[PDB]
Formats: sequence, structure tokens, C-alpha cells
Amino acid sequence: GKYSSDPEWASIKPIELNDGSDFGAMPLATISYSPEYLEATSYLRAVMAANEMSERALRLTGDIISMNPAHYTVWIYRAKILFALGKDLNEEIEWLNKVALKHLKNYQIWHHRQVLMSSRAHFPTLPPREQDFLMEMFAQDAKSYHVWTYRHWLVRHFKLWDHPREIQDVEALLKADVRNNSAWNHRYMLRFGPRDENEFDAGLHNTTGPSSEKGRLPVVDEDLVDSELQYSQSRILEAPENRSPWSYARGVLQAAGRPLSEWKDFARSFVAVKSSHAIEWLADVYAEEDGSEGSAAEAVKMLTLLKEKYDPIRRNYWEYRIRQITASAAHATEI
Amino acid sequence: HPGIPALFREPPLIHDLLSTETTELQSETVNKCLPLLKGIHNSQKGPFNKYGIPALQRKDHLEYLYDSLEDYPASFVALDASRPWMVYWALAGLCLLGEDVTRFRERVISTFTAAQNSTGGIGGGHGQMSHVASSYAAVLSIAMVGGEEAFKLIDRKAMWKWLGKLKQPDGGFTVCEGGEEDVRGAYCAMVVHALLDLPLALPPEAEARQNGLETFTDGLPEYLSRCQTYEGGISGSPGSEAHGAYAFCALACLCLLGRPEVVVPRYMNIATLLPWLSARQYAPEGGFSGRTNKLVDGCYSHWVGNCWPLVQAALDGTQPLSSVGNLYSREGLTRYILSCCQCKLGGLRDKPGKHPDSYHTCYALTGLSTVQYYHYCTDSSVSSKDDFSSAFSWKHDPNFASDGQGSDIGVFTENDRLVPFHPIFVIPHKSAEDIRVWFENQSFDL
Ligand SMILES: Cn1cncc1[C@@](N)(c1ccc(Cl)cc1)c1ccc2c(c1)c(-c1cccc(Cl)c1)cc(=O)n2C
Ligand SMILES: CC(C)=CCC/C(C)=C/CC/C(C)=C/COP(=O)(O)OP(=O)(O)O
Ligand SMILES: [K+]
Ligand SMILES: [Zn+2]
Repeated sequence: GKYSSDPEWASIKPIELNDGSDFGAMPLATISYSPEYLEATSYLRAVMAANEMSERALRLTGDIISMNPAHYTVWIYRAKILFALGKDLNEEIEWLNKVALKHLKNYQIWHHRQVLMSSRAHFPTLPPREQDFLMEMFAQDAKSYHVWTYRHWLVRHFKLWDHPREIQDVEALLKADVRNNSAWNHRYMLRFGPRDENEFDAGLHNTTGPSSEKGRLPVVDEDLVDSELQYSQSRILEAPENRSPWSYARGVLQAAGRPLSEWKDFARSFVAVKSSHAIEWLADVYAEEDGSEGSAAEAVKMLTLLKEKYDPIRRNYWEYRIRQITASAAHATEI
Repeated sequence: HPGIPALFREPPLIHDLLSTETTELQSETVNKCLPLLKGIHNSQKGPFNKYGIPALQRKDHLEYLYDSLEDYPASFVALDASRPWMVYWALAGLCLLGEDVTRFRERVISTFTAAQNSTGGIGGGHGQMSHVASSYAAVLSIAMVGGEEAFKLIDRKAMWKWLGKLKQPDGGFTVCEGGEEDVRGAYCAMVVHALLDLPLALPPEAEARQNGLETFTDGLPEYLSRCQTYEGGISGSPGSEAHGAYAFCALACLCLLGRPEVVVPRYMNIATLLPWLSARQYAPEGGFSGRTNKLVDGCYSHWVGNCWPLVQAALDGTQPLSSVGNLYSREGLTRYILSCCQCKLGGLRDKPGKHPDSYHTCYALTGLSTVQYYHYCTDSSVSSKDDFSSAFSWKHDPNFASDGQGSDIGVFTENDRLVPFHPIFVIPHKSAEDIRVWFENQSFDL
């Protein structure tokens, strides 16, 4: 074995695997590990048991990670050693980048990145090529949930809401694929996400209020709202059946405390239907924001088009909405 | 086959001219699914029912699941930290298909004895630190096999102390000490807490107590509320993208805190949650996607599918011993699972073009089971206390196979009927009941 013959490791005795394959019945879902992985992990058990913080243990974690990057325990132990030994975290980041590029779908790598990057002593400000590395990941998988999650944390941590590369990178990704919902979600955070550092992080403003009012901004920048709505319309015109910009627009209007009827004419322009989202938009306008007579009937017409032609898999939801509108209109007629 | 509606035999009507990676992947997925939905692919086995849907290949899936509990070659090293999950997925699948898994008691005990840490909790295996997901998997596995000896395996007090270390000042839970904080962590932690009847109070020396918190549930529903997004769905952590997987974790966790019709409308905006959840389902595929503009996946038959009984209970209210009914397409989901997600050699898959695995086998079957039952909460609980009282009041009635057409029909056959699963605990109701009741009657260790 590698470790068992290395004088570097002579001072410590490995702890052999105990899977229960000797006591009682045979264990379930076993894996016939390679001799290399068996030996490395046996030495890992030994150093962790002794709480050893050393250069040799650090190298060991790197070796095990090279065999199995989904080993959650080894990453956490590695982070402990790095801080305990006062290792150069810039060098650790450069190494981590290479691991990330080899294992696109691994999320443990990205929690580890957050742990390191959160250290103000080592990273007082946003590293000059950090955003570039994120774009190198997004160029390979533009919707990577864990990389987007890390980028959200990065924005909050370094206060990058108005940093031009955040909005620039979002728009570059939306140029490449306007249907990238992850980019739209990040855009909402940049523009409308809560920033108060004295509060717990939240996806929406006003979580302390009634749930129906979740998202409402305390103070509204009206020019910014107009600009974001105009941007949304422009992207919609590129591909009207794309749900993401319609959902974003609903989010912006909710945050701004503006009614969906601000887009009534815009929605109608797609109706010969070029967008089912335009139909759903009109249904809500006629049902929830229009108090005139006949408006309820028109909402039901829109929902009928959806359930019969334009989105029939969601028939039971459309019908639920119809029943709600009918009851509401009946209550209105009653009083 | 005349029993297959046009809805499941053709691409959507509306088509944008602009082509991007998203539409290229979506188009390829639809094209792979179409011959299977139509029941004309040569990989498919019959018999086909009056709806044109192949039978659930019970024998093939049984053999697959039994084999998945045995030994794997060295190439499967990536699953080393997830071995408890592998035990759970297989036992769950076997239970669903109607097998008695009592005979696995001794082997389950042997597996998890080594993985339990003396400081508390269960990890992926010998020498791995405790993790809420491996503890969740181990507890559910123990629940399914049953028996006093399996129940006694867990060090309750140590588990309580360890779980206390995971409680964060913002109300959520990390998955392990030094690990990530996400709603998956909160859900797994609270299920373990509920099934073992752990004390509600945090350990007297828990770090979270320095942040004003006193119990495991303190600040928790507020944390979950801060995970809702502008889309209406729920993300893994605040500010992240809405995803079906985290929607289930969040909703199930809320329903562990009280009655669905009280807790869900209080902490979630149902007006935005409902259409987003509805929008998870595609035609012609019939299955659920996890997030906006991504692809259907058989495992979301559970993650998204089992959000529905929870949401519908929140709308209906507690049933004493009138419903909004099902707000999604049971026909569509059933078509996707049975027509598209069955592998000819056994096991179920994410989607056509993917190999089967025990994770996707477990959750596709779980989703198939949910469409076959009316799941509802009642005023009658098997718990002798009041904590998690609503969570142990869930009951079920069969939703029988249908005849003819309709918007809410059962297009599986009765030959395809699976055992009902608890919508929160994702094990049989009796299994969840037995383990909870047993621990309720045990004094907490000194
Ligand atoms: C995102 N996803 C959707 N379907 C399957 C996947 C997953 N990418 C995934 C990744 C992380 C997590 Cl917590 C849940 C699911 C996936 C993909 C294939 C999987 C596994 C998981 C896992 C797995 C491993 C550990 C945790 C869990 Cl919940 C699932 C097991 C397995 O054999 N395979 C083939
Ligand atoms: C209890 C339990 C562990 C809960 C969590 C289960 C759930 C499946 C976790 C993953 C969710 C999310 C990160 C998927 C993204 O990966 P992806 O991009 O590959 O998938 P996607 O395209 O469908 O979003
Ligand atoms: K996990
Ligand atoms: Zn899946």
C-alpha cells in the first residue's frame, strides 16, 4: 500500500473498515472498494480520530477527494485543516477551481468554496477573477443550481447588487438563452431582493407581513420598475411562449405594488394566440382587478381557452380558477 | 391505440421561432417520449389497458430492487457516502410493490450499527460524520422493517444532542456540522425528530440558544417563508431558484408544525405557489419538471406529486370523522411513469435515454402510488400528544381505476395498485405510526 509503506505515515496506525460484515447478518448495499480507497480512508479515520491538523492529513484529503469528491466528511475535515494551519487560501481556491472544472455536477465543492470565501481575513474584497470563473462554469452548464446558489451568496457577502458585472453576466446569459430561468431569478435578486444586512436573508421583501403581501417593497424606485418592465417586454417579444420573463414581470409588479392591468394591452396584443402566458395574464386581470360587469365572464372564457386548447394538461387548475371566479361573481351579484 | 388522447400524442400547439439550448433539449425530450406515450416502441411490454398504457412490470421491478440491496463493484465508490439512501430507496420500492420487508430486520440492524456515531446521529458509513439525510434514510428504513430490536438501535439522546448542533440562528438546519444549510436539511431533521419523538426543546447547551432560540421549531416556519420566491415556488435557500424538490421539503416540514390549512396559508403565498406548482406538469410528456424551463423527470412524480396532497389539504381543511379535488393531471403523470419511465430489464428511470437507478425507481413508484389514493388529514391522530399531532392524523382512501374520459381519472389498472405512502414521511402509514407510538411510550434516556 501507498500509505502503509510511507515513512511519512509510520507514526500513525490506520483504522480498518468495520461494515458489520463479521458481526451478525450481512450488511446491505455494500461496495467492493479498491485497495487504494480502502487504505486512504482507513488512514483518514485515524487522523480524524486523533483530530490531527497537519500537512500530511491535508494531502490525504486531497487524495481521497481525487478518488471520491462526493465524500462530504473529507471536505469538512479539509476545511478544518486549512484554517488550523493558516494555509494560503488563494492557492486553495486555485486548486479548487481545477476540481470544480473536472466535476461539474458536484455540489460539495461549492459549499467548500463558500466556507473559504467567507473568510474576511483572507478575502476582504471580491477577488479580481472570481466572477470570470463563475462564467467559465456557466459556459458549460448555464443552469447549474449550485453555482447559481454560490453566486447569490457571493452577491450578498460582497454587496454586489449594483456591481455592473452581475447584471452584465445575467444579460450575457439571457442573450445566449432567453429561456434561462436561473438568470432571470438572479436578476430578480439583483434588482428587487432584500439587502438589509440586519435581517436574515430572504427571497422576497415583507415576509413579516401577510403572506398575500409577500414581496412588497417598503420603498419603490419607480424609474427602475419601469425600466425592468420594459426590459421584460423586449425579451418577451423575442419568444412570447417563454414563461420566465412573464413570471419575472408578475414579480416586479407585485414588488412595486402595481396591478397586472398595467400590461392589459400588451397581453392582448398576443391574442390567433402567440402566447398562453398572455391568456393567463388576461384571465387574472379580468378576474381580480376588473370590477366591471362582464369581466368575470371574460376571465372564464380565457381559462376555457387554456383548458381546451392552449394548456390542457393543467385543466384541473384552470377549472379551479373558474369555480373561484364563479363563486366570487355570485357573491358580488348577491350583494 | 384509440384510448390515447391527442394531448399525449403531439407536441404543444404554440411554438416560438427562436431556437435556444432550452428548446433544443425540450424538443429532444418530447421526441424521445412520443413513441413511448403512443405505446409503439419495441422496448415496451404489455398488456396495454383500455387507455393504451402498459402494465406496471411488477416482477421486473421487484427483481431489480432486490438486486440493488446486494454488492456493488468499485466503480460505485461515488455512492459511499449515500449507502443509507440506497437501503431506503430499495426497501421503499419493495414496500410499495407489496413485499413484506420484515425479513430484512437483521441486515438493516447490521448496516446501520456501524454507521451510527457515538456522539449521535448516523452517517454514510463507518468513519463518516453524522448527516441528516443518512439519519433520515436510516430512520425510515428502520421504520419499514419494524421490530423492537431495530428501534432500540438508535441512541435517542445522542441523536437529540447532535441535531441540536445543527440548528442555525436563522431558524434552519445545516445537514451536518460544517455542512450546507438548505431546506432539505430542515425537512430531514424534523422527520427524524418527529418519528423518534425527540424533545421539542433544544439541548440546554445548544449554540443556537445564544441566538434567542429555545426549541427545534423556533424560527423554522419563518425561515421556510423566506425561501419562497417571486415565482411562487420554494428554493433550497433564500434567494435561490424555486424548485419542486425544495417545495416538497418546505411544505412537508410546515405540515409537521401544525394543520396544513393553518400553517401553509400563514407562511406561504398560496396564490403564487398554486399556479407555479400547476405549471410543473408538461404535455405531451405528462410528467413534472423541477423548475421553470427545464425537463420532466420521473423522480418529481414524488417531489412535485406529493406537494399536491399537502396543498390540497391546506385548501380543504381537516376532515372530520367537500374537496377541491386534484388540481393536476393524474392521467398525465400515470402515462409518463408507466409509458416512459419503465426500463425493459427492470427498474425505473429519470426519462427515456437514461439508465434506471434505485433512486428514480423509488420515487417514480412513490408518485404512482400517490395518484391511486385520496390522502387527507383528519381530527383523529395516532399520537398521544399534540406535537406533530396533525402529521399523524393523515389517512387514506383508494382512488379507484376509472372508465371512460374525464379531467381527473385513474388510467392505471387495479393490477397496478401500490401500497399507500404517508405524504410527509414517505413510508407506509402503519410504519410511521408504529415507530412514533413506540418511542412515545419510551422514557427519554438519561
Ligand atoms: C437533481 N436530480 C434530479 N434527479 C436525480 C438528481 C441527482 N442529481 C440529485 C442530486 C442531488 C441530490 Cl440531493 C438529489 C438528486 C441524482 C442524480 C442520479 C442519482 C442521484 C442523484 C443519487 C443520489 C445521491 C445521493 C442523494 C440523493 Cl437524494 C440521490 C443516486 C443515484 O444513484 N443517482 C443515479
Ligand atoms: C430529502 C431530499 C434529499 C431532498 C432533495 C432532493 C432533490 C432532488 C435535490 C436536488 C434539487 C436541485 C438542486 C436539482 C438540480 O439539479 P439538476 O439541474 O440536475 O436537476 P433539474 O434540471 O431537474 O433542476
Ligand atoms: K443527501
Ligand atoms: Zn430525477
